[PDB]
Amino acid sequence: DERSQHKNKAKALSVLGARIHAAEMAKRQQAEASTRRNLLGSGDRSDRNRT
Amino acid sequence: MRHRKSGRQLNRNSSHRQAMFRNMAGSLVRHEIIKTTLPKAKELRRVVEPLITLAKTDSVANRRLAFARTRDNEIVAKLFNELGPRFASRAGGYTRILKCGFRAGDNAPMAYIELVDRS
Amino acid sequence: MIQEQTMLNVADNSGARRVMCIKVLGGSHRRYAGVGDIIKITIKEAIPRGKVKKGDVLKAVVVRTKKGVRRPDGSVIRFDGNACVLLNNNSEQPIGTRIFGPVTRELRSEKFMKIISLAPEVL
Amino acid sequence: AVQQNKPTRSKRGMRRSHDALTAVTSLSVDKTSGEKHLRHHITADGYYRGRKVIAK
RNA sequence: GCUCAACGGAUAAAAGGUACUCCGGGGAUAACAGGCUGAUACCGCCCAAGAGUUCAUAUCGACGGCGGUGUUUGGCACCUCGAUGUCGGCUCAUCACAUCCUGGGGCUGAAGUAGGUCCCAAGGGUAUGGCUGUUCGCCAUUUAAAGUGGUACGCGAGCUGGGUUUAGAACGUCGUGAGACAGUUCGGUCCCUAUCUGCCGUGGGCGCUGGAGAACUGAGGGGGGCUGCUCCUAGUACGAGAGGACCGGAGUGGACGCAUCACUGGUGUUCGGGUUGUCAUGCCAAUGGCACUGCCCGGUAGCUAAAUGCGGAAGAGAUAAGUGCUGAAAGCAUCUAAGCACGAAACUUGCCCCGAGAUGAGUUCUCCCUGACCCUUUAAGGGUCCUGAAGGAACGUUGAAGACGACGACGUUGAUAGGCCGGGUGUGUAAGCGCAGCGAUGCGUUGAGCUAACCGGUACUAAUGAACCGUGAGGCUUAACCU
RNA sequence: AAUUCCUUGUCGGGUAAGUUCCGACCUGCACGAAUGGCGUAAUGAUGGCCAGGCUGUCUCCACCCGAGACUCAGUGAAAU
RNA sequence: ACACAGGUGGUCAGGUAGAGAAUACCAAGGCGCUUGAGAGAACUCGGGUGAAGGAACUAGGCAAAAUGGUGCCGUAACUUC
RNA sequence: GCUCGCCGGAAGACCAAGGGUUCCUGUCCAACGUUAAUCGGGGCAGGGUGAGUCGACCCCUAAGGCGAGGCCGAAAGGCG
RNA sequence: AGGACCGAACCGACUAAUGUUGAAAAAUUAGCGGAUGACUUGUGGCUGGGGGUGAAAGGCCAAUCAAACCGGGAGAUAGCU
Repeated sequence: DERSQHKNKAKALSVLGARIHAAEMAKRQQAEASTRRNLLGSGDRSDRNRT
Repeated sequence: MRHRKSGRQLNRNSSHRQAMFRNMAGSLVRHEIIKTTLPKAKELRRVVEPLITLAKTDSVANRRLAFARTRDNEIVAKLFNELGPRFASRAGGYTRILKCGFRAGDNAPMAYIELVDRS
Repeated sequence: MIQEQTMLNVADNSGARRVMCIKVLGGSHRRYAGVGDIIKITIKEAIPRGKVKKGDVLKAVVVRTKKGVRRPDGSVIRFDGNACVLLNNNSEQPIGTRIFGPVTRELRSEKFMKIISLAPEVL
Repeated sequence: AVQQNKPTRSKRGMRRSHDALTAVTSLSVDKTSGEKHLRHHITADGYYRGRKVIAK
């Protein structure tokens, strides 16, 4: 983007940091979602652990 | 490089060379001595001596071949009726080159080429 | 004399009909391939239900070249087309169970004994 | 493509030092007519090596 | 009475675009490249908490510290604005080592194979493609390896002009607009006959101390130096198995270089044939000219690669990192201080080529010259007559030598070139005549005719008797012999 | 996308490998309805990509024919 | 600006092959283009041919190479027919 | 003078436009012709262009120009 | 019948090469587009510079065009070289 290598490098570092943070966050959400999906039942009366 | 090759190009294309040598051979056997430049004269021998050699034996086939290489019936007729019996005993070398100086217009080394027994 | 982008006919019943050479194996900066040397090829045309599909990358050994080979006496055997025999990518052994067309004496070695055994004529 | 300093007359003469012509070393005398001529060429009267090769 | 606030106030009164541009200047001043410096970039080093099951230092290394290079982006404006052409690509390179591979070695968290890291080493080698104008990058498949850099991020008076970077046009955006965009997309003139240095070749003159023809020595200079795979040792050493050597030997390849045409081929407009249209030789028949050699099919010699021979080495000397023996300083230890040994594609040779202008001009063998006199400034002096050697040059016929000079063969006591004779090769059964057929055409004579550069011969032609240049015993001083 | 900077967005086709192309998706920096929106047979010395034939464009250059370049004779410049 | 590979309107229109004023060779007619001669190096221009491969070249099949006439059989998507 | 090659819907033949003696004969090579030159479209001298019917002039008009008087415009002048 | 198709004269100039002190102050060779039309061409005329003309490029207006050329103000001015 910028004519300056230092500014280009700074912007690239920021985007890279955001992408890594996003990847980690997404991986956490996917894992959290999968665990929740398995633990929670279908919502039908058949899936039971206590009556 | 032109290792073991023969034939002077003489700054002309092949068709021009063939036609020029045909004309020059006709002129030489017609007049019995002609003046031309030294390389052209040295190259003219290789065309006019086989014609005489061919002309040594009179036959219809030989006359047609001589006609194919000269395109002048008078020239063919002279070759077979005179030049063949005249040179009937020679083992080649029916011409003679005599260097005659340099041309005024372009300083080309000229020469006279004549039949050996002209006189 | 096979190099890159050369189309070849297939001499075995492995299922491929027309392959293209994409590398000449066995050495840096190598230009051509005679007979009996591996090349890496891609399959550009195959029969409907064969052992190989169109677009697979695998090895092959050249058995016939239009430039031909030369023998110690000075003779030369020239063929009308360039033909190869498909080989496995790891074992380098023939996929098909039959060979089509003749081959030459340059192939008789422990590596291609199967090919010369199956060949209909060994020139 | 072009010079940066004018070459001298000295340099001009040095370059032209090999441009000189060479005069003919010796002429030949015809054995019959006695006149001089270039070696292996016919004399100005039409003789060559004694015999009269071309009329006039 | 003036936020004349741009406050010593140009007027009471004034904003933009120029890539359609244009002039006078500045490297006083920016972009490229060079210069200084090194924040930034890259590569090292100092301390060692920690990761490594235990153990800092096998490999990494936090918090901190000290440098090297000029190497990215910069800082400055010292060079150039009376022009220093710029990204990438093609061709051609050359240097550095902070070494990508091959070579030598220490440690290893090194059983073996295969690795990690560091030290020494620049001799050689160090991909082809898909995508984009790309450098860079990702990907496919090889390779022993696909190095990092310098050279105006080498190279446009060598090539390109796709991107960028003029004038045309459009899209998104900004502006009322002219227009503008490190936003994009279509199209868009790359000049120079080389004077000097440099470099690749090749000559002329003179020198080397009388002149000449050969053959050398070698001070010095250049070229070349890469490596795979398979087999034997040996499925041995090692390992529980899977797997699998060091050292040493043999064969066959890839790339590069030199040579050659004997083989496989290309060219072969100078050889032969097939055939279309037309014109000419009175006409038939047969030829010849033109149509890219009219279009083709073959192909001699020569030149050539794709074709086939050869090469990189082995060996020796001295070494780098490294391994040592003996041995004190320092009763021990210690590769070093005295002394001795080993050690790599690096150095010097060994292989090939140039090479005494090597002015330090060298060495060896052989050939040629053994006359009379004058003059004045009396000396390495000048002049006349006689003499012209050995050898060279010139001229001619020429060459698988060659731009031209040069180099090589031959010049009548001659095969140097052309022609001629015979053979070989190439083309493919010529012309004329006869027979069969109404005819196109076929068959016989006939594997005929023609045949360049090839091979073996042959003075038939051209290579003249001469003439020209070059001389006529070769300076001085010492030393050793000779009489 | 003649329009998307991030961007070679992601998926599919073609290729062994496709920053271009084609077909979708919509997170439209910053499309859009006569400074016209979206298609469209035919047409174009229009822009991009792929395939068959063909090839010295290339791997990798080699030979041959002429016109210059070179030598000889005659005339005889120029930029700087 | 030249005895300049440029520019210039109208008229005549032969033979053979060809659809033809294209194209090739000729007639009537007119020219060989005002420096030549050698040699047959690199390199430059305009061409011919090429083993094996067929776009691997390159920004891009740029340029070369290739197709090419007449009669007949047959001819797809899409379409404003 | 004899061969060879090139154009031949032109590189042949006749005009208009344009040029203005370059046309033909004798003579000369100093300067012009990219070389030599006895040759020339070069120098010098002489000769050569014949019309009731070809073309121009003449009679007639198109686009357009000039324009008696006239209208308009500081003057020059514009339109008709 | 057609701003229809293939293709010469004629008009134009898309690509490459050569030439860039050229044969030429934009052309030559091999290809290329139109070729009964919004075509092309000869002769004469008309539109004049802040004006003309433009199937529109600020193109062209005598090898000169974001305001022609010639004469004059004129030895413009130039804190610049």
